[PDB]
Amino acid sequence: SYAHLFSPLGLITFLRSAHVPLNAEALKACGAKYAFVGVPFDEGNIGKPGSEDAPREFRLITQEYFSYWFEYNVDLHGKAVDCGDVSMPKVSPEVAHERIYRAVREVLKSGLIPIICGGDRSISITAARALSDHIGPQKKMGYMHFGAQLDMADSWAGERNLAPCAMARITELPNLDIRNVAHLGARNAMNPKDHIDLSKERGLQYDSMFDLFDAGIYPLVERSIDRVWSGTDAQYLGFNFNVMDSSTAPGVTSTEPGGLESREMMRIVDMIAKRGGVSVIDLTELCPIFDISGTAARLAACVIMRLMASLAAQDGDVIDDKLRRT
Amino acid sequence: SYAHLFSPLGGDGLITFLRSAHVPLNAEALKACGAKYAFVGVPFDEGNIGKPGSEDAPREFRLITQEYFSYWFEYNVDLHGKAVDCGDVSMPKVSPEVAHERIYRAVREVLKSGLIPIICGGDRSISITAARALSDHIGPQKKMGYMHFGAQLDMADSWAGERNLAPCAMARITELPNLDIRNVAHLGARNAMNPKDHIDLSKERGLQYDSMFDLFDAGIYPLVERSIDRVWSGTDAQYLGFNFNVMDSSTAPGVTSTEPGGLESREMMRIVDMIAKRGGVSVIDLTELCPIFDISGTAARLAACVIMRLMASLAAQDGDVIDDKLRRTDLV
Amino acid sequence: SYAHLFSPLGGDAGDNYRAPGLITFLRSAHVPLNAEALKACGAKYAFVGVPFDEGNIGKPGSEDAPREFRLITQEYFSYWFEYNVDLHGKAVDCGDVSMPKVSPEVAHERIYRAVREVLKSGLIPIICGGDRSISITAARALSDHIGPQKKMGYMHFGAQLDMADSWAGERNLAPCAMARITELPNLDIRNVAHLGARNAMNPKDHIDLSKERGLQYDSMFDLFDAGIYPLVERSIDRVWSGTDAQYLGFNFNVMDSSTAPGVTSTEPGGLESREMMRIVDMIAKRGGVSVIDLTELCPIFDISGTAARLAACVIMRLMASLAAQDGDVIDDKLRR
Amino acid sequence: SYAHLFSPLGGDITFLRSAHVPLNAEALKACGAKYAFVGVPFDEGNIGKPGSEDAPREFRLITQEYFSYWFEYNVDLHGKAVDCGDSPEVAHERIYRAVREVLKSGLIPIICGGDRSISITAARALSDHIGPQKKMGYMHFGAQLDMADSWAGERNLAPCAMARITELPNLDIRNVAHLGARNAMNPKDHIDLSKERGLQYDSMFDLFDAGIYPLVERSIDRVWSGTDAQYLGFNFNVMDSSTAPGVTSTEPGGLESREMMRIVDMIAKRGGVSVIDLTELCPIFDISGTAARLAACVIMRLMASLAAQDGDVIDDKLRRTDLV
Amino acid sequence: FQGAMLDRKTETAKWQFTPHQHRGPAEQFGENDHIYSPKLHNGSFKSRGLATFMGAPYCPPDRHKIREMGAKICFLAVPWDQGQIVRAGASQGAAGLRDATTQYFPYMFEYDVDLLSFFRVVDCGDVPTVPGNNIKSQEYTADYVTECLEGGAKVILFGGDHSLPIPGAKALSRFTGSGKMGYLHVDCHLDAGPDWAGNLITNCSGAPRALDLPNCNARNMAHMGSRNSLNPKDWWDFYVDNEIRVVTMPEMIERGLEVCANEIFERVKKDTDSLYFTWDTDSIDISCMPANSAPECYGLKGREVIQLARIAGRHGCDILDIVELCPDFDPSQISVKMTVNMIYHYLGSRAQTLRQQGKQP
Amino acid sequence: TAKWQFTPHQHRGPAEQFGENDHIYSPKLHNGSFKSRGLATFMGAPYCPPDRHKIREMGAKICFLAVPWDQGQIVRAGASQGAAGLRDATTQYFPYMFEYDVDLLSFFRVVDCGDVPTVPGNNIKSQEYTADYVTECLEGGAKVILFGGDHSLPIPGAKALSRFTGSGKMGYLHVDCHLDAGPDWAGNLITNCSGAPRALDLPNCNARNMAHMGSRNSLNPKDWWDFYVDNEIRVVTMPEMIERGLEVCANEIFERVKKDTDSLYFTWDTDSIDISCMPANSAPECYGLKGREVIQLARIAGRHGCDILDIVELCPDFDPSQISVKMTVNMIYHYLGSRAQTLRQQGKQP
Ligand SMILES: [Ca+2]
Ligand code: NI
Ligand code: NI
Ligand code: NI
Ligand code: NI
Repeated sequence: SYAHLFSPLGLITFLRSAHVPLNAEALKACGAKYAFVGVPFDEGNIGKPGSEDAPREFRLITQEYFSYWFEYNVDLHGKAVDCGDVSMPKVSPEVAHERIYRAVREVLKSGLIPIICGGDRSISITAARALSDHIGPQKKMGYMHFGAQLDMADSWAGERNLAPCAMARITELPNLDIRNVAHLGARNAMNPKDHIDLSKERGLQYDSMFDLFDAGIYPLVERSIDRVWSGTDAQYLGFNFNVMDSSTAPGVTSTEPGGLESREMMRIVDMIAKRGGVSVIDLTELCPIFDISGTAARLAACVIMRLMASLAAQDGDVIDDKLRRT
Repeated sequence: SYAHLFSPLGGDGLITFLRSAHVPLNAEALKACGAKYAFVGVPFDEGNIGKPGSEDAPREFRLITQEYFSYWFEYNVDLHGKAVDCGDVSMPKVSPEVAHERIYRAVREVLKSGLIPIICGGDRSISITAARALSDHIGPQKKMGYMHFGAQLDMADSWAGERNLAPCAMARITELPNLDIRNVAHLGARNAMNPKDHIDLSKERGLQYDSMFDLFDAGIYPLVERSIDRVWSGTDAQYLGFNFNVMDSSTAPGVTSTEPGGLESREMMRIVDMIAKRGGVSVIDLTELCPIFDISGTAARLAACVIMRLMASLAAQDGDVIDDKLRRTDLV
Repeated sequence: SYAHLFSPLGGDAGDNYRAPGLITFLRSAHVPLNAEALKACGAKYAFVGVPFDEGNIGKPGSEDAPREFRLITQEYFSYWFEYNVDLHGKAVDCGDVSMPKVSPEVAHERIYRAVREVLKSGLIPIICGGDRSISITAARALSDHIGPQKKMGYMHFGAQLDMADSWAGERNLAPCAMARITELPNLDIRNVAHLGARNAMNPKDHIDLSKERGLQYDSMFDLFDAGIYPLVERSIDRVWSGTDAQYLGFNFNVMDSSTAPGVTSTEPGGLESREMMRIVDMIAKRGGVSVIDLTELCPIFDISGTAARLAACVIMRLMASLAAQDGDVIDDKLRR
Repeated sequence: SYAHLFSPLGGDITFLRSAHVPLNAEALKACGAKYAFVGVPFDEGNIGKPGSEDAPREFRLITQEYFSYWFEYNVDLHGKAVDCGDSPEVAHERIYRAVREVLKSGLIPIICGGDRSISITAARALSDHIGPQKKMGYMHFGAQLDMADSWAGERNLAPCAMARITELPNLDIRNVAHLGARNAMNPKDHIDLSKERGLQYDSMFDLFDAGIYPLVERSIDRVWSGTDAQYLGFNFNVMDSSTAPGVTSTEPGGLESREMMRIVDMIAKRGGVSVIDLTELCPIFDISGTAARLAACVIMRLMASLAAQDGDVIDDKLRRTDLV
Repeated sequence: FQGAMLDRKTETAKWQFTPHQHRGPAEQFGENDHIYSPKLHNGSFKSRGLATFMGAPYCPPDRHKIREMGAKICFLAVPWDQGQIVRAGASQGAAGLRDATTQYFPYMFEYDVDLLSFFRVVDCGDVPTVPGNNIKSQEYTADYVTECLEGGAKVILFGGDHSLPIPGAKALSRFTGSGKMGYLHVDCHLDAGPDWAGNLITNCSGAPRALDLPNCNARNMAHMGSRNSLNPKDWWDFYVDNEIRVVTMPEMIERGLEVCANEIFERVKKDTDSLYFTWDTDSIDISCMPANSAPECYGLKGREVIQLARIAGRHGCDILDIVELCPDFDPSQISVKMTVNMIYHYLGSRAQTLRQQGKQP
Repeated sequence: TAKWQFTPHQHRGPAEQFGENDHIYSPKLHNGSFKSRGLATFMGAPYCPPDRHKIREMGAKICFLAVPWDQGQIVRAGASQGAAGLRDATTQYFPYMFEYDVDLLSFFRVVDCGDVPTVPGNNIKSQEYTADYVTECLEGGAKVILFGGDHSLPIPGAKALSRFTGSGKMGYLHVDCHLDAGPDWAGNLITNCSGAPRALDLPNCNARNMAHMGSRNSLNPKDWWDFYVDNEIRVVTMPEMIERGLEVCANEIFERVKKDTDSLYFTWDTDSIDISCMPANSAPECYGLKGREVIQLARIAGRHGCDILDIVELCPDFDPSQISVKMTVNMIYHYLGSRAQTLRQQGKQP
């Protein structure tokens, strides 16, 4: 019952959790708070290939961990379920995105928090739209994304829903006020001038990595947290782990030097969790073929699990300190 | 001869730690050889419940140390002749009780000589036997200190019905009769490989471990200095052990169980100088290196630099420096 | 003692501690590079590592071949049931030749003296290289060792002719190797064989020079047309008949890329593993060889050690096949 | 539904994506399948490099890269198999009963992963299942004889397998075949013991000299003629290293892939087999899944070839334009 | 009119290359230096520098520029790998291919041919892609291939995925006009899905799309190399229903490569004016070609790949395409260098045949 | 007569783009080379032969020149593959840097001058080629980015800058985990561990304008340290950089090496960078610069400016990721971005 908290007496799923189908009734009844949804889709990727294999590698990494986090006095066992991968045809991106949209809507309908582990960054477009529709036109949405790239291409090669377009599409959602949008970590030269122009035209208040360094990081992060969470009914949190310094995130689609180090992101996770809630969590652009001994996948897995544990600690959902190995 | 300090001149095999001489594992031979440290390889992994690989760590560690000179310009110290290599303890492969006995005799024999064993292991359970050997070596009238770096507390009273596997190490080590808990330091614990009974047992015994969170919040060095003082003040012997998963995964991938959010290499180097300021240590171990997972030998290279810098910094603190007026033109 | 022929007995103790040792060819004993200590050790072969790659005009990596080659050979038992031969004690390892970096003239002299010393002992040097140019020096050492009144034979397996009279203006780089070796004064071109040449790393001047000198190389296309073994047998006969010493050299890019991926310059459409094994047996029927070399193994390109393992089996089966031909077999009646 | 035979139409983890049926003899007999895949991730008999522990999982995943339809045979493997995938002492007894229960159902167990010592227990379970009044045959492919009477003082490790399997009372030595032995992983006591017992092994050298197939044909006949049940085991280090890197102990100078496929058809001519095993796959050493892909294609081709031999083919007139 | 204002009709292209690449003070200038050991330096045998395919001149894919250079072979990379039903990766093939040509001379002693000057090879660069848009990316490929054909050259097309023969054969069919076109498909996989999840133009439909062309007839089509069960029934039904000859790998092995290949080349060329030859790398055994999206055992061996390339060269084709190479899956060079030799032996055998007939390319 | 011409987003043919500034914007007709590198030069810049007359006709103010020579190397080969990894890594970026608002390509009229040829086995002749080639870039009126190859590169590199500086004075900055100051290595004066003594030998390079930054650990024989003590050349070890702060240290050092000089040679070994960020080295080392510090040092260098920047010892075959090659791209890009931002602030041209 609680034996998994202690030293042992002697499908591939996220955290070795149970599989529940993508069905709202089964999800509400299963008792979990999060629903892991794999999206092995990479046909919005304009860069090097590889992110299609991220959901499997991410899952395999998470099966190595215990569920109890002594730093938070929190047990993750039973807090998540795994709904498998969204079923999507190849060479038909429109249908694939509709499948993603219906999968995210079904999770949101159940009341659980989807954890969307992607192939490419364009899946965030559809996931964010699904949340925007889920809460409806009478609600306010917030959106915070971590990444080295603004992804503010109004169009790219004449197309409108590729990975470098994601933020340009997401900031057009009707119940997402731009003042409730945060983007943290932009740096280096994979940011063409029209992305900056479009950001200025729309009032996108991105926190560049340089901006973050100058402020000591955390005071500026706290201010953007406040913009995303104050006065909004739902919050979307997304990660491209090329926001991290290349040394701790080599296995990503477009790795970037001069970013966040692991202890800094762990602090940011705790700052986010103080708001006591999040509506969707995504992670995209992990690229196992470029990884170094699974370093990027393991960093990603550690951030997601600490985020779950930190939210539970904030909610008071900790375990009884009096439990003993019995 | 001083030619090993300098670039080779023109016209001019054994795999050992720092290209140092081999001396048999014999107390009499070790005392007479003149070294201060005796490196002992212990390729034993049958206390390991995680991914395999630490069995090959001693050889890869030895090979990495041969990429470096013995001279440390930062300290004006020459490590040449300061260590010797005693080879490996013979691992019979199916008698953990017997293997630990051979390890116990090996450490007692090195300690009897007065040299400092540098014990390079397979899995962390090797520390149980080495720490017991030191405790028995100093006897019940002496005080022992103990410091370990690692992401895991290893405070399982029992694990899968066993009492001496790697996750049980600290639970056994803190039972030693001449190791007061106030002289015990554990630095770096973090993340989810620390079940509740490891924390419950640590609280029951008063183990004031310095978690990674504790370290970061204190700026690292002020808290490390306090734990150094607890381990070295008033003790007759000190045991220093490393699991290099104390380091951030980015800088030590080749370890048995890598963990994000750990020490930077520059932080471990300063800590090494802080330890060396106390001017002595009785036993040094490093366990859980896992070369099959390493990239460009990163973890092995980091471990070698930490250990050799410790030797160099101890020599500098001791004033055991070389004649800095020496020049390469003196060889000709 | 013969327990090494049989399944390990296990349950054995008393070793207590293992002295630090050296990674050695075939887990064999280390003997210094000294002719008398070599003559007295009882072995027939002396493995010599040559981690030298400053004659390489292609992708880097062969510097690490001697280490990876040795490590592969340490996985195998010494008894070969196909030949009833025990390789234990038949070889020793002399370590690597000591060579300075960025000083190829000195490096080659160190190689020359090393091969001369092993030959002086009467043992067969097995020279595991970095790059192909080390064969120039090794073959010259054999030519000097036998002297001007004796006849030398030379056979090389490789995808490349290496008949550059000069390359980038230089005369002793890897692609020049055969052009230098075919200049040796006691090596008649009629006693020279080169087998396996194929594909486009063979510029026209290598072909012109070969024709100018009468080098009858057996191209891979020639071998296929002949069913391979009939043509190999004739070149074996040219190299061994009427010669006092024979030099046998391998660039394992002679092998099909599928079975030698980890080489400096891998080549499709070559020999398969079972074919090289028959060729090895054909060679051993001549009952002797003076020098064996292998160069241009490239571990950074290998796939699960495939090329290094192929080379190891070729070399060990050659020793085993020579021993069987010599009658140096094991007593069948030996039991555990 | 037959839709699985064709390219998916627009709109809209087990071996071969087959259904799971519990490891229970009655449930297996009623499910309608002919094979029961059993993963056995056991590596406590392995004396070499580790990795065979993960073989059952990677084998399953590789088979999901293929369709169930074999155009070379007009055979559909869909529904012919189901998946039953799962302290050395009790584990071997658990393996024994797992094989006994599948055999009790009448299905053909396909025993995957783990080190070669598992064949000892599966062969013992089959020998007990048929009883003392029937004759058993055994065929194994591998580079190693595994004829150690004992190894490091043990008697049930991987190098002891053939010494144990050939002691079964209903295994006449003339009904035993071992194909592919070569190179130096064969100590003399393994050869001497083979001579003592009359093990008529076909070394790789013997196979090449005979053109392979004439010799394979004779050993097949020795295993299948006059026997009531036949056990077939694969260590894919029988294959040339170039085509099977991801194995425990790879060896150069072995069978090409095209030669094995032809051998598979030769075995399939006999119209039946009692147990199929594969051991010593080692995925951590694999590149592009080469060993796992070869193993998958051999086992599935054997199933497809057996179905074609039995006449168990599909209606070749079915077309994709029939799906509703 | 933007086209006219931007183009330079009166600036003529020159076919010019430096033997062994490097210019500057140590540039070599000998007319034939590229077929001999390098003289002043190492060329690009160790360090790739700015290498084109074979070191050939770059020529923009422009019919007038190609004809001005007199190029008779265009190398054109088509890295598009998002018409792919298996997995991405073939977008990296062309870079590994070009880099691997630095490991060779453009001279083949097995045929005594200088490939570069015999054909006046040019490297036409890469076809651009529109990510996520298979339809538009294939429209680009056909228009680029059309420029090479209209420039008077025969074409080596180097892929990403096997959607390539769809625009490839479309361009050749259009160029062939009222003449007849043959189509040869060499592959482990039958690649004859009528559609894949409703999509007609993925990398599993090259053969049906070719048969749809107005001047490509079933009697001039053929497939070689198939085996194993990544072959849904409808792919095999296509060949049965349309009477298109399939030579499976078991048949090639039993009858002999030379006999089968010569018969097939006679069939696909009988009464045709042109031939499209598409060659998937997974036809090659996985032991020789691990770097593929769908690598397969029971395939061509290394020496047989070169044999088939030679035989193709004896007969000749107007477009040769080679697809699905994924160099990132291979820690060795075996796969990229296999693809170099497919092209080099094809061209070497083609030149030897033309010269033997007293014909020019 | 040479013309400086490039196609935005590389590809010509029917879908070629022609906008004068298209290279700083999201591609319009296609994906450019972000996925498939095609025929990529450094930064997509025009190729220009290392020829003073062509370079000057193009008006190029920055020449990228690869020096892949890796056989003057005392550790292990591999750096001959660096320049290819670098060029390929620049396809992952635009030539526009939003952190500086600079179009690097048109600001400097960057050209790619190809590779310096090598003579395998002949360190003397290969270094002579490097000096001859570097000289053509300098005489063409350009400042130079030299990409190694092993750290023998500053020997011919600084000789060419020294000759070009004539009667003026040259400074020399060496950033490295290793002191690289062997008087000789096994009798050889010009291996990759002698950049600094060979620079001090130059008639117009004085000790007071020389400096070394980044050293630590024990791949540093005593004669390498004795060189700096005996000639009074300031060394700033990595521990000092950490204790005092990179900016303070770097600014002090750039002031020293530039004081009263007419030109500056800046050689930067990638193993100054911590092994966690830079595994692709012949001799990768812990206790080095962190990723954000590398970019900081490149910006600081760009503020002060140098005549030749060289970056050596990158071995991409040792790295399964792109982190090492992309680190070297950012070293160069942030140098140039900061240099351009400074020039534009000063009202000066490159
Ligand atoms: Ca015009
Ligand atoms: Ni295909
Ligand atoms: Ni295919
Ligand atoms: Ni340096
Ligand atoms: Ni350095």
